Amino acid sequence: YEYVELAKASLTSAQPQHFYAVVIDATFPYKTYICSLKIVDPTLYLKQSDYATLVLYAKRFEDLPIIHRAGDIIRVHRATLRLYNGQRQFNANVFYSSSWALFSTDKRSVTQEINNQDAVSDTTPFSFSSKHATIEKNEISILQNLRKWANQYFSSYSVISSDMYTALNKAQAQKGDFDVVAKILQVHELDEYTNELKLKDASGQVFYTLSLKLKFPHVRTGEVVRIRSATYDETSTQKKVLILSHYSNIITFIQSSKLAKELRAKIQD
DNA sequence: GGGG
Repeated sequence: YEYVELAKASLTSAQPQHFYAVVIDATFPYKTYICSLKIVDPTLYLKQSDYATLVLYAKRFEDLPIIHRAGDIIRVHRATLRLYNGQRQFNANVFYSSSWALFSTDKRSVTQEINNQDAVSDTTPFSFSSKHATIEKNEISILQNLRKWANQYFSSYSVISSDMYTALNKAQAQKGDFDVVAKILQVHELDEYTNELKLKDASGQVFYTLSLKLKFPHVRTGEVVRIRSATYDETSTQKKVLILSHYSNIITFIQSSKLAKELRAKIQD
């Protein structure tokens, strides 16, 4: 097809558009089915962060992307562009015509590095909504360019801007929902289905949250994650606990991430 | 319907 760059898409023509973009933030797929993402590309990011928004609709959880890592790439077809509150908000009905495909930016897909498998052909999506989606050559280039940029971006910028999350030392004064960015100091198996994450962000605070072993199998001790949509447990006593919801999400960062690398270094037990 |  014809893939438009995020800032070049039309807010004028009634026709669907297609594009490749980097995924920097995402909700888990949930039912109201939806998945909301924050995407960026070379023409749209934080420069002298800024980003476009992507909402995906479907009639079943199985037809939505599960983003476990910031930095991977996505490409959607039959997307409609709307302007929702200042940002560029792209919409895609997976149940109708639209489709999506995820491409790993690192050598391995999250799911993959967990299972020690090698990628098919790395022009091959590690997950797609299609009925068994493929790609034409005109693309290889685009996908290879976005990947290179992706690492140049994540490598020199924080990506997850200092104002996209809330320091933990300000968690208790929060009313409602907020995001976090911390280092997992420990993963503990409480039982058959869930773990207990011991978190510590740059503020130096220690928090805990319960994560379902399967919603987030990538969770690992010593790693940095971004937690989308937590809440402070007003009923907490000895421990300070954050509470995840169904749309909540635990996100890791591709290996080039400056933010992730720095926090692994700065934060410790 | 989208920070749900």
